Order: sequence, then structure tokens, then C-alpha cells
Amino acid sequence: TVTYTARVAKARFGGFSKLLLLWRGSIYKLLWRELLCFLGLFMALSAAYRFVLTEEQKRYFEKLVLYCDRYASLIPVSFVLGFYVTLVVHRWWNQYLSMPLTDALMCVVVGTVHGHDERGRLYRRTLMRYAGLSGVLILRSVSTAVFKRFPTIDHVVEAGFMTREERKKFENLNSSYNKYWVPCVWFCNLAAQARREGRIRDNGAFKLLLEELNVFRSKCGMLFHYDWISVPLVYTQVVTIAVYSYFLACLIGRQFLDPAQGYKDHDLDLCVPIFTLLQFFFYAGWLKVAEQLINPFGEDDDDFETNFLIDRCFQVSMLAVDEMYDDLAMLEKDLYWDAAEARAPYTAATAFLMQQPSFQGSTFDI
Amino acid sequence: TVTYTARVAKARFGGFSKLLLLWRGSIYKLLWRELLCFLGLFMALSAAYRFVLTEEQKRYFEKLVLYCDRYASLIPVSFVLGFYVTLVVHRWWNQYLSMPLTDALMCVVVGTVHGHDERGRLYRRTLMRYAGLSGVLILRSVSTAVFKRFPTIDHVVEAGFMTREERKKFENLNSSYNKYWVPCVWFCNLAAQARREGRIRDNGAFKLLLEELNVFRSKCGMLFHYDWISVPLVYTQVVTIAVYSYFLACLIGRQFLDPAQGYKDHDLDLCVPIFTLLQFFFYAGWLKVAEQLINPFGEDDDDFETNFLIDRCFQVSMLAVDEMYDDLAMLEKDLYWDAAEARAPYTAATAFLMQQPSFQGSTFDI
Amino acid sequence: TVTYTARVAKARFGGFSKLLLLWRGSIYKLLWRELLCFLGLFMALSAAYRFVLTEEQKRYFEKLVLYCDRYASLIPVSFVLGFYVTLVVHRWWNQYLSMPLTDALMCVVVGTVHGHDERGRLYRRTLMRYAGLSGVLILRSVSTAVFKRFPTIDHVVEAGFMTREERKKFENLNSSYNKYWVPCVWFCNLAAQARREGRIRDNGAFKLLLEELNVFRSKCGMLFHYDWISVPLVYTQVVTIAVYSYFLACLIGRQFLDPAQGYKDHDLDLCVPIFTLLQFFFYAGWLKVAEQLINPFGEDDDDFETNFLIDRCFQVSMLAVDEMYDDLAMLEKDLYWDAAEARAPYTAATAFLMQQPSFQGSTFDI
Amino acid sequence: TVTYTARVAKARFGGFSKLLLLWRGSIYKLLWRELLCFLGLFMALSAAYRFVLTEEQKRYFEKLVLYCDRYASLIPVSFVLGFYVTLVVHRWWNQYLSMPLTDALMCVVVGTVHGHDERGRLYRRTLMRYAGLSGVLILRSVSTAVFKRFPTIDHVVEAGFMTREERKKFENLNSSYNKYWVPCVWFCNLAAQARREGRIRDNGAFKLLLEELNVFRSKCGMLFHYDWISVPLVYTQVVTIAVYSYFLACLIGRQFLDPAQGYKDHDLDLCVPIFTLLQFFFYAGWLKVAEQLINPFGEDDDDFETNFLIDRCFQVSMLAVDEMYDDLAMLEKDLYWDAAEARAPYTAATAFLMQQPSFQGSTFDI
Amino acid sequence: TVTYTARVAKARFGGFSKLLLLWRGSIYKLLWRELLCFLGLFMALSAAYRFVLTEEQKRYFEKLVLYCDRYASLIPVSFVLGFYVTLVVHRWWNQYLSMPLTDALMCVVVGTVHGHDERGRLYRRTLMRYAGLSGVLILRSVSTAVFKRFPTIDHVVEAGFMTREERKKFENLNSSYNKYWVPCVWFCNLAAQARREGRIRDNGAFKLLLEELNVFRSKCGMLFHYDWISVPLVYTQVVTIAVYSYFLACLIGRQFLDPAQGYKDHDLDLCVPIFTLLQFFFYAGWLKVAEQLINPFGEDDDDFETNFLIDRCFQVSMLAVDEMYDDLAMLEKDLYWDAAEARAPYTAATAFLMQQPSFQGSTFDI
Ligand SMILES: [Ca+2]
Ligand SMILES: [Ca+2]
Ligand SMILES: [Ca+2]
Ligand SMILES: [Ca+2]
Ligand SMILES: [Ca+2]
Ligand SMILES: [Cl-]
Repeated sequence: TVTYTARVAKARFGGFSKLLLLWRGSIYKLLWRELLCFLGLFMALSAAYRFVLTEEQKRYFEKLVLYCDRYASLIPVSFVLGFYVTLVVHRWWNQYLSMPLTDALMCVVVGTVHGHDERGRLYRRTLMRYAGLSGVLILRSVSTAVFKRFPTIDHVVEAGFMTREERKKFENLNSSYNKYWVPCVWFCNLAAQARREGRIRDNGAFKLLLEELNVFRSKCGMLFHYDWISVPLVYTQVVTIAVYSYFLACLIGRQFLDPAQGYKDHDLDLCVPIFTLLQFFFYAGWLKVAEQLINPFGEDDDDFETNFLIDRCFQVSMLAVDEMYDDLAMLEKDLYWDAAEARAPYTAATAFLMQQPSFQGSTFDI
Repeated sequence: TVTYTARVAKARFGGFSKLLLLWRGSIYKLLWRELLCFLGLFMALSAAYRFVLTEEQKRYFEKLVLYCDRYASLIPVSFVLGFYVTLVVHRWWNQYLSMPLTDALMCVVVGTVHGHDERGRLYRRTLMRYAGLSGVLILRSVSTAVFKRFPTIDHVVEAGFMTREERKKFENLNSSYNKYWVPCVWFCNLAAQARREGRIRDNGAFKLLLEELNVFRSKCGMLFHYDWISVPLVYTQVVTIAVYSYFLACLIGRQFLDPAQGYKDHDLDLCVPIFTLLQFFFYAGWLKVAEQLINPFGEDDDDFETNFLIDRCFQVSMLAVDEMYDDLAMLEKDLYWDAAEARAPYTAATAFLMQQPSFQGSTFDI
Repeated sequence: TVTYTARVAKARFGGFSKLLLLWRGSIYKLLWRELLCFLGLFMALSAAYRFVLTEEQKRYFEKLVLYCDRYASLIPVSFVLGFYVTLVVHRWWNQYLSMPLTDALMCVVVGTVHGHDERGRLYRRTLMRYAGLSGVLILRSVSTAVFKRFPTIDHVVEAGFMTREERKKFENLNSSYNKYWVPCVWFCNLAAQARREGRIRDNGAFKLLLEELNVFRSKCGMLFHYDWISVPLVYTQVVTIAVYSYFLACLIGRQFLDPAQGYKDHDLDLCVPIFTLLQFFFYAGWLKVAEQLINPFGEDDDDFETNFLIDRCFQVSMLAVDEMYDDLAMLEKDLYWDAAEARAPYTAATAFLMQQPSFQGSTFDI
Repeated sequence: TVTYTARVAKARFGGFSKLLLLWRGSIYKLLWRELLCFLGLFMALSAAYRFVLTEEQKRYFEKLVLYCDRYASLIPVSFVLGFYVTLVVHRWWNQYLSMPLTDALMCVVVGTVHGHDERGRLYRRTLMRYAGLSGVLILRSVSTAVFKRFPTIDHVVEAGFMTREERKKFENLNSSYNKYWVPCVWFCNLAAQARREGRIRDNGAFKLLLEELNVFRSKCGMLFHYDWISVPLVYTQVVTIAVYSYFLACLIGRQFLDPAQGYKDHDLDLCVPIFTLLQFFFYAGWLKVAEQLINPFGEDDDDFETNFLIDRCFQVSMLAVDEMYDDLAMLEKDLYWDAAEARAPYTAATAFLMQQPSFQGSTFDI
Repeated sequence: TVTYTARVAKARFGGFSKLLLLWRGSIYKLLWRELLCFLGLFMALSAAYRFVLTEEQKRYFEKLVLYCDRYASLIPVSFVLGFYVTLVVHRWWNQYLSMPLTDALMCVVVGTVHGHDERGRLYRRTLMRYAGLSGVLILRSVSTAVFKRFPTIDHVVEAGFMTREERKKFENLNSSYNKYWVPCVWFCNLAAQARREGRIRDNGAFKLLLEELNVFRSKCGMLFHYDWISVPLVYTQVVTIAVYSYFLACLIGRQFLDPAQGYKDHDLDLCVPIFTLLQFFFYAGWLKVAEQLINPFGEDDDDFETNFLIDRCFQVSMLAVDEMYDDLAMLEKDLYWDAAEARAPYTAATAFLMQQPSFQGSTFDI
């Protein structure tokens, strides 16, 4: 994921114009091979029109430039690009909200599954490893960067998510489908065993763990749904036709003709159609937005860092439920225990922009 | 469902242009009969204009080509296509999220309904079969591919979802409406019987089962709502008129006239209007997107695989609540039990793209 | 509601073109009186131009046809129609999801309110009648078809939703507002009485009934909100002006002039502007979409069948909580009790389209 | 709020054309002063062109009419109006769903807080008054019509929402911010006191009251968020510039020139540009839609009736939790106690439109 | 945040035209440097065309003005601006709803965590400080104005959110990632300690605190997701190219040529292209809307007041859970204890606009 949020914090003079010189995840990284092909077919059509095309067919070619330019319907391309791309960014953002994060589950495990002994932390470490295993098994199904890290189940056993004796349980289940759900059933069999032994003391404390797991698996179940049910291929191919057929009538219809032939609106030869290549940055570059986000789990520069989130949500959960269980600082009085205004002080930099009176509503004329 | 997600993982040079040669669920599979009819009425109008139409009516026909081309309002067709199709893909995706999946219910049944004996697994197998029966009864109402698998209720009894003695209970309920809800009431009468016998030990454990069933039936209730309440026929017929009346003024208005007659912008004869057929791929093909997703439960190639999800969610639930109930591997220490960094190792392929420092926020200039 | 979902299951050759011959809920049922008025003012303007208009004002009329056609801004009408109609279909679908359905409440009443005696079924029948009464009282406020069935409260008492002695309780509450909430307060006073008597055994079982009622009343409360807060009249009148003022400049600007006068683009007389009436099907018919869904509770053919849902959700709830309470078939083994694959068999028709290998993810190259 | 829902129940011949004669909340009530200014600057520019402008500058003025008409970009105004207004109607409807309604809380108070004595109804009346006070304190902050009813806190004490001794508690909290939250903390301190005294019998009954209050305050917290965080002023000023700069190039570019001067497309003098004023109804009237809904809590005719909802949700809650607590009619048998079909009868008017067979699904060919 | 809601309460004559003279957060504050550069390159191109450009290249320059004006595709810029900006305002508003507010948690802490002694208020003050610390640690990661207030963790310790002995616990956790979650795990370890000691009396009272914390942290977790996963840089650069390449063909294509040269539509010299600068307010100003909301946590005038919400939600929570715990006014009878109509009185200003009869539904013809 290309993060440029700190560059665009405040709207400056050169706000978005400094963004046109970046390379990682940019438009020029995706379109430098297509503009070489577009100039490769434009210069092959102009150098043949000046040199190869003879005079009887130079008149016929000029009858085709005025035919292709009038059919260059550049308006209706913007709606089959406009409505298709916002369908894509809607699915691209909903695929990130469906990423399996164990952060809502690591606060319930550390709050409900109790015990300071070896078995007490073994329950909290295995419950979070079962959540971490079920996120590895679904991300290695939908993302190429995780599958290159875990090509086999033995690469998951060697990584520490699965043990050697859980793989005998995992591989002896006669199921012809994907088995990312398996660790989520091991979560329920272990949370019901810890509830029976008294590790989970209350009854609502056990219900919250099974509530917060169905929020976590549905996230694993949605990633399998977005991977299987993509956008319709008939709807991807319409947008691909509409851009490339516009760029077929514009490859010929924007050819620079001979001025002395005597044709309307064709009186110059720029030697390079610079306001046509800038249409190729805008029309074809709008398609390359949706080419990058149609599968955000690949290995593009602006794709989702799925291997970052696996190592993060495996380390910060084992830190939270094993090393941070019931290890608190002792309770002392706050800095504003006797002050009726718990107002934190300011620095010198954020000091004179903070003199506005408090907004209390639109009707109170302050 | 046509899945092409692995082809479009990273944006390449020939990224979406390789998609224009696929056949299953494509645009050419849906439009090869219409372009034959469109060329069948274009070539019947051109071969009559050169040969059948005499000179007094060849002048009158040329007065009609310039009349139909100026009314070829290709711009306003893109908005009655643009706003109607995104209404359709919104309903097409919401009909997939309303698909009855028993995965959120198979984790509560294996966690709350207990017992290792024959009656203990008979409760878990009948509770999941009642969820699986209520998904069969609603999918055979809304989807053609399931109704060809279950034309009668006896085809559901022979398949194993309903027993022979439950059909006497199912068919003696004097109700003139659809009875997909029936197994969801059998779920509540069986979950309250297992709670009374002590199979469901806690009180919040019984409340979670009735909570997770109302999430499951509302999914069965939404599929009946999308099947009954389709998009308005007055709104389908406006889009169908607007495309086919544009293609009536474009069938005549884009005719290739005689150049020597002396008319503006009509100086050539391509013998095949290739930039008009490419408008037929884009305008009529945009309508065939919404023709395929207006009922996604049919038997198209890009329709929902409803019979896959019936056999999957009947097999993986009976595997989870009967064979996987309280059958865990024994608890042992993890690979990172003494390591303060639970960091899984990497392979050689995903090795040198993983050297970025960890993103901690936009304000920390790293 | 006009349901045509079975006709549009698979995209055929004549897929949407068979829809243009339907009559119920169609475009021709709504626009046959307006095209008679539109031709009534077009033919009154043409037959006066040939016969009534003399030569000094036939030149002045021709100066007005070329003035009205250049102001025929057919493009900006499509956006005040495009954005207004999708606001309308968004409210039209959200008014159907806010329809009071007692199906999520009939599963909690049959699962929590217990008792096989006369008082045990009287509690379940009165709790569901109080939900059914509160849906009648809100639908007779917002829908014309229910108010013609229940013009007075005595028509609700005679129908069986309210008793004769509940109407004395209903009509002696000194409230000047709508009283659809009243039965939802009778639900809470009866669910707390059954909980106190031991009919509702558990404490979470009583909390689920008050949870599922606030989901049900908010649905009754949303129908009162959509009925009171419609779309803004200033926003309805802008779209009505923009279509009818476009059809004023197009009623005169698309008049067929005399060819020998010598004017550009006016060289024919079709005797009937067929590509202008087809613009009246598309522009005015787009407005008649939003004319039908601005109040979907009327008595149009494509309006909501509110009287169907009253009789359905009153019959299937009394069937579920009175005749179906704790009346189950006895537990027996399933058809796949010893088989590790619970795979239901197929027919002969859905037999050879089911040979695809199971999709397990995009990265597994199968 | 202007409610016209009963007029638009069924799509008639004069369906939306009867709406163009209404006055309350209409387009003519908002635009009668602007069309007087628009004609005031059009007639001041035409009567100066015929009379004041001499012949050497009548030629220069005619060079400016053809310059302003070609820059009259009426297309791109419809998208900065189209996307801005649907952002506004999205916020205008979400501000109505965030209106603090005590109806979901009056059913939990009457169901959980018990007692028939004086203290038993004093708990239910004070808990609902604390919800009603917290809605008054947020609506008098965000709405002008409530602030004109409660300019001071003593106008709230005299109205009965706050007592004289609660104002000493309210005004001695040293907080410089808005204090609409205060009564919601008084709700929790009173619900925990009634739970301790045994007025709230169960433990889940107390959890539902604190659950349903956080749904109620977040509604009060969202109204403070929409009042403080409006739409961006840079995004309001772009739409205001784009309409008023289009109406500057159209004020001059649509001037009726002298026909004998010899200019293209300018051959008449209508003496009043009627298809330009109809563009002022459509373009400027689209802006006046968003001028009315940018703050829906003012005192327009189509604004939210906030003082209606204060008096309604203060009267129907005190009626529900004080006069309607545990005052039920006695349980008797329904009208369909022995009938297996609980089908309510029909009238004579809704009698022959009810003969359709019941829809059971798309696949059942009925 | 620039709040102007009180100015736009009612739609007046000069409603939005008074907004075009504001300066804070306006369009002129963001675009006064770009119109100086745009006039700086327009006047450098006109003063070179009159004076520097000689007659042989004054003819070649005039061949380029008519070439750049025909490629000035001002229509397709409005859709790559229209669909990109509403993606931005969707993320800008969802980043405000994901702001960590402790108001839903301060009502559960004051209602469940009990005790009037020193340890009883120390539990409520430390639980709310742990929520307030976790909002400081995520806002100093994503917002520049908070990071200038807390550049180090010692600036948070000196401010009072963290103690000196909690920083030893905070900095000895060997984690290479962001540690905003840490105080949310300290919340669970303290809420489970207070539940064990009997400070939290009930079991559902403890479950509500862990429920309302996962609502609060997911808000802290969403701010880290919006900061890391911005909009795609390929999609920001397409919109930046499309505006700046339109303003390259419009910088040259809208040049005022010499009238006597003899070119179509170029007959005047305004000496300042006022309807082109007004296109720069509309096209480039539409981009500066999305330049300000792409990171709403900076230090613009219309950015989010993040330091206001830190001091507010730290003061009003310590006021609610420490000074306002179980300190109620005594219960007395309301003003409408014997009146069956709890109708609050009106003033004189809001007196004669309140005579409408109560809306009870669309079907009741009142
Ligand atoms: Ca990708
Ligand atoms: Ca289909
Ligand atoms: Ca209707
Ligand atoms: Ca207003
Ligand atoms: Ca900013
Ligand atoms: Cl609960």
C-alpha cells in the first residue's frame, strides 16, 4: 500500500502537483508500456502516411480520419468508466474491512479467559493462535503474497500457526472444500472447554467470546465471497471494449493530415499529439485504476500489505493475552484529581490557534 | 459464477485485453445473436439502397439518414443505463449477502449443544439439518437450478434434508403461503427442548442460538423479498426502449450514403460500420450486464452457484457439529512461547519485498 | 407488485424485448394519456401551420422552431432525472425493508413463551396479535389499500386484530397523535407478566423478546417517518419543470417545416415525429417511474401488496405459535449418519452441469 | 414539513402536474425574488440595447452576446449540482434518522422498571423525562424553532422537562462545553439505583436499559455532529459560483439581438426569454433544493417539525410508562381460536382486487 | 472546522451569495496563488503574442489556439472530478464517525463500576483515562495538530493521560508496531479486576463494558486504517492530470486572437478572460475540495478540530464518572403528574406557527 497521507495534510499551492512526480503505485508505472504501444501505432500510421501511402490512397485515408473523429464518442466512455470504477472502489474498500483482524478478540480473551498458571496462558495463547490460523488459511487462499509465503500446510506448521499434531486433525477431515473454518470450530471447542473448567467464570463472558468469533469468521467468510464472486466478466469486458474502441477511432481520427489538402480543422502538424496522449493518461489511466483494485490481494505496490497484517496480528495478540494479562500498574490518583477542569496543557506550537470559544450549537449566538 | 480473479491480480500490460478472448460468461456469448440481427437489418437496408431503391426514393432515403443521425442521442442513453445498472449490481450483490449460509450457526451449535452420546449428536445433527432444510426450501423457490434438483418435496426427502415423518408434519399445516419458515420454527422447538433437558447448559448459550437463527432466517426472508419485489417493470422498460430506440435511429442514421450525391460528412463506404458495431458492444452490452444480474439465480454461467452452496453448507456443517464436536488436539506450547516476538518466518520468494519499516502513523516521520 | 422474475432468469435473444408487450405495471399503462395529449398539441400545431397560419406568420413561426430546437437541452434533463429517481428507488426499497413483518418475533414467542395449556397458548396468541395489530394500525395510516379495508377501528375489531374490550382501552387514552405504538406497549406489559408467572423461564429469554420488539416497532416507526417526511416538494417540482419545459421547447422545436422555404436540417415531413415520441417514452417515462414509487403504498399494479402481507403475517404467526408449538417429529438418524460425505444426490436434468471441481481459492491453480 | 404523499399515491394523468400549483414549500416561494432580479437585469440590458446603446457600441455588444453564449457551459453545471445535492439529501435524511425519539426507550422502561405505587411510577416518569430533557437540550442547540421556544434553561424548567432543583445540579457542573449529555448520565444513575432497590428485577433487564440509552444518546450525539460538521464551505461555494457564473454568461449570451444586423441563430425577438426563465427554474431551483436542506432544522415550510416531535415524544412516553403500565385487558380467545386459517375478512371496496393466487416463488409455475 | 450552519438555516434571497464573501476555509484562500499563476502564464502568453511574436509565427500561433480549443474536453473532467470527490467526502465523513469518543463508555462506567470511596472513584477515573489515553495515542499518529501537542510520550505523561509508572509498562513491551491498542488491554484487565472485587455487581454489567470498549477501539482501529489505506495514488493522479491538462489546452485555446486576421468565433479582446477564470474557480476549485478532505486531520481551517475533542472528551468524562456518580436530585412529582396531557407550553414567538392539526397518516383525510 502506497501511503502519501502526510504529504496531503494541508491544501497548499503545489498540493496535488507534487504527486505527479511519484513513481511507486503511480500512473506512469502502469501506463509506460501502453503509451509506447500507442505511440508505436500512431507513428507507424503517420510515417506511412507521409512516405508509404501514395496519392490515390492518401485521399482515401483522409476520408477515414474525418470519419473516425466524428465517432470518437469520448463522452459515453466516462460513464461506463465512472460507474464501473466506483463499483470497484466500493468492493476494494469492503475487502479491507473484511480483513481478519484479531484485535476485537484479543480484548475478550484477556478479559474472560483467566488463570496465571501455565494452563491459564496456554488457553489464551491457543485461542488466539486458532484465530491467527484461520486468518492465514483464508489469506493464503485469496492473496498471492501470502501463498508465496505458505505454499503448503507444512509452511504454516513450520511458521508456528499450526502444530504438528493439529495437522493430523486438519488433514483427516474428509472435506473437498476449503478448510479455513476449521480453526474457528476449534475455537468453540476450546472456549466451551475452558468455560466448563472454570477458566471463563461468567456465562455472559462465554457468550461474548462466541459473539466476537462470529464477527471474526464472517470476516474470513467475506474474503472467500469476494474472491469467488468477482464483478461480472460481461461488465468488465464492456468497459474494456469502450475504452479500447474509443482509442481505435482516436488513433486514426486524431491523425495530423496535410494542411494544403484543404480540410476543416486540420491546419497544423504538431509532430506528436500531446493533447491526445493526455487523453490516454485520463481515459486509459482511469481503467488502470480499476485494473489495480479488481484484485487488491496481489503484489502491486498499492495492493494490501497482507503479510504485514499477518505478522502484526500474530505478535500483538500474543503480546496482549500472554505478557499483558493482569499485569497492570498500581492505581494512583490522576493529575486532575482535585481539579474540576481536566484540561490537558498545550505546547508552544499548538498554542495560539486554540483561542476559539467552544462551539455549543448553531442557535447560541456566541 | 465465472471466477477470473487470479488473472487480474496485478496490473500488467495486457491486463484487461486478455479478458476480451474469454467465452464463458462473456459479452460475445450474450451478443452474438443480436449483432447477427443488427447486421441482418443493416445489410438488408444497404443492399436495398444500392439495388432495390430507385433514384426518386434514393433521394428521399438520404433525407432520412440525416434526420435519424441528428436524433441519435447517444449521451442520454448512458445515464438511463448508468443509474439502472448500478441499481442492479447493488441488488445482485445484496442477494448474495442474503444467501442462507449455516456457518455462523454451526459454531454456536457445536459450542452450546453438548453431549457425546447418540442423543447428543442427534440434537446437533437435527438442528443443522433444520437450518439446511430451510435453505433448500427457499432456494428451490427463488432459483431455477435448485428447483430442477428438487421439483417436489419428495425430492427433498430422498435427498436427506427432510425425513419421511417430517413431511407429514410439513404437509398437514394448512397454510396457503410458502413454508420455508417451517424448519426455523422446528429449530426453536428443538433448541428449547435441548435447553430444558440440559443439553444447552447456560441461559445465554440458548439466547445466542435464537439470536443466530433470526440472522439466518432473515437471510431466507430477504431472498423471498428480492424474488417477489423485483425492480419496477416501468423502470426496466424505459431502459429497454432507450437503447433500442437509439439503435433504431442509429440503424438508419449511420447508413453509408453515395458520396457523389453531395452530402456533408458522408464521403466514404467502409462496407461494414465497424465503429457502429463497437457502439453495439458498448451500449447493448451494457444492457446485457443488467439482463444477466436481474435474476442471478437462473442458470447463466455468471449466475450464483446455488447448488454448490447447498452441498457445501450441508457437508461442512455435519462435519463440524458431529465429527468435530469436542475432538481437539491436546494443548501444547507454541513455537514462540518464550520468544517475545511471535514473528513467523518468510520464504525465499517473499523475502526481499519485506524490508519496509513498519508504518506507525502519518505524523511519525520515519 | 408486478413480478416478472421468472421471465428474466437467463439472458436470451429476446430477453428484454418480450417485456415491451406487457401491460400490467407497464410504461404504456401510465403514458397512453400523455402521448394522446402530446400528439394532441403537436397535430394541432402542424394542422394550423399548413392551413390556419398565413404566409406572413408562417415565416415568423419558422423563426421560432429554430429558436426552440437550439434550447432543447436534452442532456441536463437526464441528470435531474438520474439523481432524483435513484433517490426515489432508494426510498422505495427502504420502505419495503421497513414493512412490519412478525416473522422474527414468531420464532422468539414459540421458543420462550411456554405452556401447553389454554393459558399457555393464549399468551402466544395475544403476543402475536399485538404485533399484528400494531402493523395494521400503521399500514392503515400509510397505505390506501389497507385503509379501504379498515376505515374505522371497528373494522379492525370485526376483523379480529382487536377485541371489543381492548378498544375501550385503546380509545380512552387521551392522545392527539397516532396510536400505532399502543399494541407495542401492550406487548411489553404482557411479556413482563408472562415472565413473572414463569411462562418465560429464563432472563435472557425475556430480554430477547423486548429486543426483537424494538426491531419490530422501529419498522412501524420508520413507515410513519417515510409517510410524513417525503422527498422535498422543491425537489419534485424542479424535475417536473425540467421535463415539461424540455417538452415545451421540443413540442415546437421539432415541428416539421416546409422544405422549399430553405432552412438547414429541415428537408422532410414524416407526418408523425416517431423519434420524438420515442423521446417521450424515455424522458417522460423516466419521470413516471418516480411517479409510481414516490408513494409505493397506493393502489397501483406495481405498488406494495400490503393487504397480502397483513393476511400472511397474521395466519403464519398464529400457525407457528399455537399449532406448531412443541409439536415436533421424533428424532431419528439422518440419511448420512454413517457417511462422511453428506452429499445430496442430483436429478437427471441438473446432472452434467455439475462436473466442475470445487473452487478453493484464486491462488490454488486447480 | 410539507406532506403531499396522499396526492401522489397512484400515478394518474395529471400526476406531477398538479404539484406545480402548490405554494407551501414550493419552488415559486423560494425563487420569486430571484426571477424578479433576473428579469430586472435582463430588461435593464435589453432596454439599454434598444435605446441607450448607440450604434458604435451596439456592434461591440453584439460581439459579446456571441462570446457569452458559446461559454454557456450548461452541461458541467448539472454535475456539480447533481453530486452536491445528493450529498445534501443524504445528510438531510440521516439528520432525521438521528432525531432523538424516546419510543424505543418507553417500551423498555414500562417492561423492566416495575412498581404500582407512587415511587414505582415516579421512577418511570423521571427516566422518561431525563430522555425527554436530553432531547430538548440538543434540539435547542441545533434547531431555531426549539430555541425560540426555549431561549434559556428557565424556559425548560417552566415547561416541565427540568425541575427547579435539577437546574442547581445542571448549572453547578463546571463544564465549558454543551451539556446535552448531562440527563443521559442522570438516566444511568437512576437506572442503577432502581436496579439496586429491586425495581428492575433481572440483570439483563438492566443491561437492556443501558443498551437502549446508548442508542438514544448517540442520536443526540449525531445531531451535534451534523450541526458542527456541515458540508465544506469550499464545496458549497463551488456550486454557488458554477450556477451564478453560468447565469452571468446566460444573462448576456441569451440576449435577443437585432435580426437585420445579420447574425447566425438570432432572427427573432420574443420580448421575454421564456425558455431561459425555464432554465432558471431548473438550474437555480436545483440549487434552492440544497439551500433548504443544508440546515433542515430552521423554520422553512419543508423543514423538520422539531417542536411537534418534542411535544409528541413527551406526551406519548408519559402516557405509556405511567398510565399504561400493567393496565391490560383480560386475556380471552381470539376470533380464530378454532379456525386453522386466521384470515381476516375483506370489505366490498377491497374485494375483487384480491383474487390473485398466492406468490410462492419464481420457479413454481402457478 | 468552519461552521456556518446558523447562516444557512432558512433559504433567503441572498442565501448562498453571502457565503461567497467569507475567507476562513473558503475557495479564495486556497486558489489565490493558482489564479496568480494562471494569469501569470496567460498574460505572459498574450503580451508575447502582441509584442514578442513576429508575423510569421503569429500565424502559426493562431493555428494552435484553434487546435487547443477543440480538444478542451471540459465535459469528461466533471466525471473524474464528480466520482472522485464523492469518494473523498464519503471517506471524510466516515473518518469523523470513526473519531474515538468516550461518551458511550462514560455512561456504562458510571452505571456499572460502583463505589463512593477513594478506590471506587479511582476505578472509574482510571477506566476513563485508559479510554482517553488510547484516543490520544491514535490521534497523535494520524493528526498533525495532536502530534504538535504530543511529540513524545513524555508530553502525554506531563499532560496527565499516562502516569510515570505506566510508561515503564508501555515502553517495555517489545512491539515494533503502533501501541494505541495497549490502553484498551489495560481497560480489560481493570474491568475484570473490578468485576472480581465486586465493584461491577452483575455479570451483564461486565459484558456491556467489554462490548462498549470493542465499539470504542474499532473506532481507534478505523482511524489507523484510513491513515494507512488512503485512496489510490493512481486514482489521485488521474484526476490531477485531467484538470491540469484541461487547463493546458484552455490556457492556449482560450487566447484572444487578433480580430482582423479573419478567424471564426474570435472577434473581440476582453483584455482578461473573465469567463475562463470563472472556469478556474469551478474546475480547479472542485479539485481543491478533495485536496482539503484527503487528509482531514491536518491543520486547515476546515479540518477536524482534534485537539478540541481531546480536551472535551477528557473533561466531560472525568466530570461524569467522578463528580456525577450517584449524585442525583431527589425524586419529586413532575409538572404534569395529574394532567393526562404532558404538553409543554409555548412562548410568544413560537406561538402562531403551531396551529396545524397533528399528522396521523396519509390516508386520514383530516
Ligand atoms: Ca491488485
Ligand atoms: Ca441471470
Ligand atoms: Ca404508488
Ligand atoms: Ca432549512
Ligand atoms: Ca486537510
Ligand atoms: Cl446479551
